[PDB]
Amino acid sequence: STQGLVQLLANAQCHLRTSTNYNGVHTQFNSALNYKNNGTNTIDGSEAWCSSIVDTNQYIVAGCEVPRTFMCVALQGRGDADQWVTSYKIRYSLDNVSWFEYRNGAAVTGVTDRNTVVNHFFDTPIRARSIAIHPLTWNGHISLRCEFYTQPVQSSVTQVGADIYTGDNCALNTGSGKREVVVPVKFQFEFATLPKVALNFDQIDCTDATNQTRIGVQPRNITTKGFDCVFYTWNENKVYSLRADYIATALE
Amino acid sequence: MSTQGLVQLLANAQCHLRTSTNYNGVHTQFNSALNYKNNGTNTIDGSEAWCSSIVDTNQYIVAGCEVPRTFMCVALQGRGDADQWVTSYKIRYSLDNVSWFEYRNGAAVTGVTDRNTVVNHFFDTPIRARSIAIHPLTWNGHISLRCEFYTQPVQSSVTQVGADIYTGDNCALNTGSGKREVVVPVKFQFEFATLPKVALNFDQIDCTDATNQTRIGVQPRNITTKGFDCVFYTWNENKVYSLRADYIATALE
Amino acid sequence: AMSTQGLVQLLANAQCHLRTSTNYNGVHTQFNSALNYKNNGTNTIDGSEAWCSSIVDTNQYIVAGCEVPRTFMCVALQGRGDADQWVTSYKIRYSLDNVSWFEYRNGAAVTGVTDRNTVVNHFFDTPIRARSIAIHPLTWNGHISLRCEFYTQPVQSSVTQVGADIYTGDNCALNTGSGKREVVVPVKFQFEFATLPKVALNFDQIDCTDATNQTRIGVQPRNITTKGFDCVFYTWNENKVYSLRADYIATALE
Ligand SMILES: CC(=O)N[C@H]1[C@H](O[C@@H]2[C@@H](O)[C@H](O)O[C@H](CO)[C@@H]2O)O[C@H](CO)[C@H](O)[C@@H]1O
Ligand SMILES: CC(=O)N[C@H]1[C@H](O[C@@H]2[C@@H](O)[C@H](O)O[C@H](CO)[C@@H]2O)O[C@H](CO)[C@H](O)[C@@H]1O
Ligand SMILES: CC(=O)N[C@H]1[C@H](O[C@@H]2[C@@H](O)[C@H](O)O[C@H](CO)[C@@H]2O)O[C@H](CO)[C@H](O)[C@@H]1O
Ligand SMILES: [Ca+2]
Ligand SMILES: [Ca+2]
Ligand SMILES: [Ca+2]
Repeated sequence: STQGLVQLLANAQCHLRTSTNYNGVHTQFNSALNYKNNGTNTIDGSEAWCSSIVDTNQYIVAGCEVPRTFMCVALQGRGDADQWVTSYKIRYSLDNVSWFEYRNGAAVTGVTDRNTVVNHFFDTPIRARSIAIHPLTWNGHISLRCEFYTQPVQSSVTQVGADIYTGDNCALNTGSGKREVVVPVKFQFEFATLPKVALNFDQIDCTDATNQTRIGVQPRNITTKGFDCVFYTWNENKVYSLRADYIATALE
Repeated sequence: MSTQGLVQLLANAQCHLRTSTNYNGVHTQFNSALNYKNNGTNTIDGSEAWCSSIVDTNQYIVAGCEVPRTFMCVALQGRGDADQWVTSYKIRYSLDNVSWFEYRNGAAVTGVTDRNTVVNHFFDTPIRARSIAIHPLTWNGHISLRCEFYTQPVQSSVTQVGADIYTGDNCALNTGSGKREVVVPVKFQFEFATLPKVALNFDQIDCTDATNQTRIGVQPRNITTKGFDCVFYTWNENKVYSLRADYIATALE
Repeated sequence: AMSTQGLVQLLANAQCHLRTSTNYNGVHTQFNSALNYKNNGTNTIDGSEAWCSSIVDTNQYIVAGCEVPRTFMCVALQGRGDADQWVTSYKIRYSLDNVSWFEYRNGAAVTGVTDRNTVVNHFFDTPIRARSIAIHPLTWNGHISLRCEFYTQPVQSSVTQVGADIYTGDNCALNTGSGKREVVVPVKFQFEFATLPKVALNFDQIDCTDATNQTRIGVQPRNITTKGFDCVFYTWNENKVYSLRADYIATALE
């Protein structure tokens, strides 16, 4: 059901803040879906995050700095004792300034035992940075393991460079046939992966040839460090000058 | 009111928190958020503060963000359940996480004078940083605190560049009269999470004037999260042999 | 320090979330995992100078997760500061998309440490591009206890805004007169950038008259600030320009 989605807590993709922790071995360190610990030693605590205050004001918040599309939240009870959360509300924030509630704060169905996971796919996927589970009803104690499942994210880095220029009365302004003027370009910083480059006109100064305009600009020899900006014309056209801006973007 | 419109980093779980030392497993940074309160009827859940284990002028709590922020303010508060608080501190920060810097060249910032009354420090100039640290310099009783950092809201963009969308040589714009269009569907390499805006501009032009007039255009139509229709066009009596464009599509948040 | 100079120390800079398989107890957790972490040697209650697992088997791990992709150059391993416990070999696993995971060297063991405090660096055969990375201890002395660091290339963060269809209007002022002539259209970005952007501003629609067979048209930003810029459309000489349209791309760094 969750194929192709990111398991946020399993991949350590969020910070976890809780309202309260029962003690130092019942914390959010123990909150991942299917977390299991040493069943022969009591000292490592609970197979769950468990609160210290038992009321309807507790919560665990997962925060991402990069916005995510949340598809599903999975809840699970406590692995080593009969404590589990039977319903909960979801709150979330995209800008980390205003918070909203899923279903206007209505309860979502939780679990009924220690280990059987209950997935909730949100009615509409939720676009958010931070998301919180607020237990509303429970068996025994407020104790849970959980996961959030998000669409995979993509990360880009873009560099813009302005005003790459042929010069006045450039080599395109004499001769005939295919002709080019090459201007090397160095990016401000080196990209981590090979960028794609858009390179488009902002200033055109050219002569038609039997009423035809023929002008072009294209990158060549694109690397992580820069590229060659190739201005060109062809046929009998005489082009005094061309200027272009570029946009270079690398992914992941 | 003073921090209205700003992001409360710790409250929003926007940073990782590393400490120099923790008194024990119930005095950790899990207890550090401003106004954190716990079970006052049970001792086992520990302090209403992060408390260090070593008491000297070398302790700290570091908040780390991967996405750069403009830090407006840091708020300090004492320990909720005992008379322990930090009376002055210094601030260090890093933008690139290689070089670190000291706010006010390491000079002291005024802290708090009681358990619960928050003292906000707005930085003399806002600090652009990824990571930021509070280094207690003086204290009452023990090095124990709750805190918050307040940043401007961040925006996140994702950009895709696509090169060389082309009409073809001697395209349909090279015949006829009036408004004429050649449509080239474009599919982005990946689907955006939200609707992008698209810039789509010329990189090669091969066209004939009409009574000395040049008339050429290119424009996206039907932009979705998956792609768009690249519409090349001319109008009036102009004949256009070919046009080429590159696009830049960016989605926010 | 010299061998990793100029690289980002992830844990030291609090750049990652840390998830462990198990923690011995609440004072043996990943809070104690940073390279060279040292604690109160006079008081036992603050625990170990290491993350120490609760289960001692080949299924333990510590995961470092970053939301922004990094180029991982090196992993440093260190033993426990306060007891004779350390990890003698381990495997490295990682993921870029946080869906599919991969094993470094097809899961072969990487050499760990031989004592409490002497750090052993492993520079990856090829730098690893990833979001999340995990240390899986394979062999150990005494217990599974470690301090560690990951070193990455510095990251750059950009924010980009695209705005479409900035227009002179039909039959604009460039369509009369002689000499250098400009039509200025102020542009406000949808949001204010945190730092000064660079701006690409390029044509998407051209409606102009040649002059003695010459085309002379231009567009350029002026007075770029964090909030916006003036879009300056222009011609010169005897050219008459009915209209010009442009799209912009503005990007701010760090
Ligand atoms: C390669 C090239 O020049 N193609 C252009 C085409 O040019 C042709 C010449 O190749 C041909 O020899 O003579 C023609 C007139 O007799 C014309 O110059 O011109 C096309 C527009 O009609 C188009 O501009 C091609 O770029
Ligand atoms: C709709 C159109 O083609 N507008 C262009 C305008 O074209 C005009 C025609 O509308 C009119 O019928 O006849 C005129 C010549 O008498 C001319 O063709 O021309 C403008 C430039 O002068 C501009 O190019 C408009 O785009
Ligand atoms: C300043 C200018 O308009 N430069 C363009 C140049 O214009 C020259 C004039 O400088 C000169 O005074 O007169 C010439 C005609 O007799 C011509 O207009 O023309 C260049 C192309 O040949 C280019 O367009 C310059 O931008
Ligand atoms: Ca420009
Ligand atoms: Ca191109
Ligand atoms: Ca456009």
